[PDB]
Amino acid sequence: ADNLAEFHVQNQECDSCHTPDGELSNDSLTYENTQCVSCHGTLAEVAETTKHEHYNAHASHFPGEVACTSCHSAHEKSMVYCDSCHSFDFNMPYAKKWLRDEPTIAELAKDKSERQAALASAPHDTVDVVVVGSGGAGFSAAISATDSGAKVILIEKEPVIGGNAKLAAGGMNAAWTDQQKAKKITDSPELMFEDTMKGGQNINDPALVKVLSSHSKDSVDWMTAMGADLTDVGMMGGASVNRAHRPTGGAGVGAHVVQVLYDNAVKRNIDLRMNTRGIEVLKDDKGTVKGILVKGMYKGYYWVKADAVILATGGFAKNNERVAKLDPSLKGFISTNQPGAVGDGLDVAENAGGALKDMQYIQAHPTLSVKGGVMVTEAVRGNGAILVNREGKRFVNEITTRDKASAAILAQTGKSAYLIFDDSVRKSLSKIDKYIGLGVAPTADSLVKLGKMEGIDGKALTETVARYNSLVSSGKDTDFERPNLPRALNEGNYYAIEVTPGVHYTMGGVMIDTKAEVMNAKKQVIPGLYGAGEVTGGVHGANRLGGNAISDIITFGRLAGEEAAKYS
Ligand SMILES: Cc1cc2nc3c(=O)[nH]c(=O)nc-3n(C[C@H](O)[C@H](O)[C@@H](O)COP(=O)(O)OP(=O)(O)OC[C@H]3O[C@@H](n4cnc5c(N)ncnc54)[C@H](O)[C@@H]3O)c2cc1C
Ligand code: HEM
Ligand code: HEM
Ligand code: HEM
Ligand code: HEM
Ligand SMILES: O=C(O)/C=C/C(=O)O
Ligand code: NA
Repeated sequence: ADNLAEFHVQNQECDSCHTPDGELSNDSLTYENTQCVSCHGTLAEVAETTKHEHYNAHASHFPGEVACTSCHSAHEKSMVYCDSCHSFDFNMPYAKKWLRDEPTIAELAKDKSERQAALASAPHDTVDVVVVGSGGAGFSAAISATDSGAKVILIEKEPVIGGNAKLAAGGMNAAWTDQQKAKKITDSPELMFEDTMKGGQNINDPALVKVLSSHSKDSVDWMTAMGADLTDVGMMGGASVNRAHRPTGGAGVGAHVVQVLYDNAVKRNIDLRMNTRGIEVLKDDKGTVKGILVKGMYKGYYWVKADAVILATGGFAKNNERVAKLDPSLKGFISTNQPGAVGDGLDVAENAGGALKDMQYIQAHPTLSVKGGVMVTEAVRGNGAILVNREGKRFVNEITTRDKASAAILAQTGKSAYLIFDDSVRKSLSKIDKYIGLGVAPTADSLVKLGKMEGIDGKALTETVARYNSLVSSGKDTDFERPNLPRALNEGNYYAIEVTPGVHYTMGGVMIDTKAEVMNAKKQVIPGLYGAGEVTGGVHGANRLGGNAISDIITFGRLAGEEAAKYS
């Protein structure tokens, strides 16, 4: 067979997968995927037949109910989604190599003829609010608005939910939580505000940072009330105290928060549409929002009539061409992002009249795994790991800001360094077991041995760890001034993870006020248009602190949903 449908139709009728009229149920292919499941079982049952010791196409870290058509198309060869970040040994039937080729919004001007037909038609749906993007901010805004009594449609251009938020690991910052108090941490919204402003080099909009710090506990409470576990509180770079919240044991905050949000949206019967891209915000004759033109992958263009549109589309850190124009020093770097994080949501915001700000500030995460090409959480360092160069020495305060850590790593021999930790650090953060499972954390029972395996001066590394453990024991790092020294590296075996910087997060984006209203260049509100999450600018100034983006998307996502519902 040349394709999956041809294979099945050798023994099956068209309606084994299709509806009675033959029309595709919707752009999520809901009915069609139910038929795959009726014969093959759920994703979890299929995964029992495709086990590999350390990986499995059908049982991943992605949250929500991943549709089979996310990777298996019927009438044409299709791509494995995991290939966008990993290169696992897979043999999917009718596969084709991963290639992301998505037209820009500007390029979609070529469909002017089909777009005009869509716009001349009646709206396909008439609702109160449309949320664009199924990352943490968009689910938060959909739930919030629905809970306030608004009828929402939440759209997502990708085949799978959660954007980059599902990838988040280190935590969600918040101050003065009940969770901190149970771990005996003392903090305050004022101190979180202070750390954030200083970390962003005072470029941050202070009114936006006040919303971030003051709503932070409430956002933690809201998520927890919805079923989230945010009881583990760790340290991330640039924070005066531990305030990065995550599930018990140090599991990744991201996939968990998005799973909780999805489950809550499903419980509320929120109309969620996959493979549906927002293209153009429509405005009436007085310039207020009247709806949005969308492009369904399977159904074509159509528009939704609504009072409000909430853009929650994420950043543009996968788009190296846009990134290099703004910061030529990041040209050619690998990204930590999902494949659709290219900034089309910003183009939608701008075409609607929204202005952008702080676009030149682009964050590189200092620690991408060289071997795996994926982000290694900063929580590995916050929980006690050090960084060594190939000479087996420390060279930087490992919990300094991201700008300084990336430069210090790139200044080392080979333009990369190694995270070094022991079993005490490993046991303190369960996320570390995920790097070991990926095969990117070689181990040995001595540093001399570990060094020999990874090309690190073994005898200098041994000395380096003994010296660092002495500083931990005395409580002051006189070599690099790391202000938090939580553990000695002296339990069990040792591990090394080769790391280098990668493009991660875009601090700039659409200008919003404190009600998450999108504004134009004259600082005028565009009635009905909201923005929330990494697509906005002004919250994080020149450098975002680790943990502050998950805090931002919940707080601003929730706020946008409530304001949009009220506006109506
Ligand atoms: C690997 C990784 C780990 C991280 N860890 C942390 C952490 O621990 N703490 C922290 O503070 N931050 C962390 N960050 C950053 C944080 O995850 C993000 O900034 C992300 O959660 C922002 O969420 P968001 O909702 O704004 O956007 P995203 O979660 O990226 O979701 C936006 C969604 O919009 C969809 N979309 C985009 N354009 C359109 C369009 N035109 N039409 C329809 N849909 C569209 C995208 O496909 C995407 O699904 C991490 C980021 C990454 C990449
Ligand atoms: C889009 C929907 C579906 C998906 C993604 C899917 C997936 C697949 C895949 C990848 C294969 C292996 C192909 C090969 O080896 O070349 C397969 C085979 C098979 N499929 Fe499907 N399938 C779908 C729908 C269905 C339905 C509706 C039925 C039954 C009515 C079905 C029954 C089978 C059977 C019997 C086989 C052969 C192997 C076996 O006995 O399990 N599939 N399917
Ligand atoms: C000869 C039998 C079939 C016919 C005539 C048929 C017809 C079609 C048509 C016309 C489309 C495009 C619809 C549109 O763009 O609006 C489509 C798409 C689709 N069909 Fe089929 N179909 C058949 C068998 C199957 C089978 C056996 C499967 C699953 C194993 C399947 C699953 C799908 C899916 C998932 C889509 C969405 C796009 C894609 O994945 O290719 N169909 N079909
Ligand atoms: C319930 C949902 C799905 C169904 C029913 C389904 C069906 C199947 C089947 C029947 C096979 C062949 C297994 C065999 O050798 O007998 C297969 C293989 C595969 N599928 Fe799926 N699939 C689903 C979802 C997905 C998704 C969402 C992805 C990607 C994220 C994916 C990627 C693959 C890959 C890469 C292979 C080859 C596995 C390997 O080489 O280990 N599938 N699928
Ligand atoms: C269904 C698709 C995928 C599969 C089956 C898969 C598989 C895996 C596996 C086996 C690991 C090692 C730890 C573990 O067992 O979970 C891992 C880790 C990781 N993967 Fe994926 N992957 C998928 C897609 C992606 C994509 C598209 C991205 C990036 C956008 C990504 C980002 C990461 C990261 C950052 C890690 C490090 C550990 C963590 O943060 O949990 N993965 N993946
Ligand atoms: O877990 C991390 O290293 C990423 C945190 C962040 O981007 O805030
Ligand atoms: Na931004």
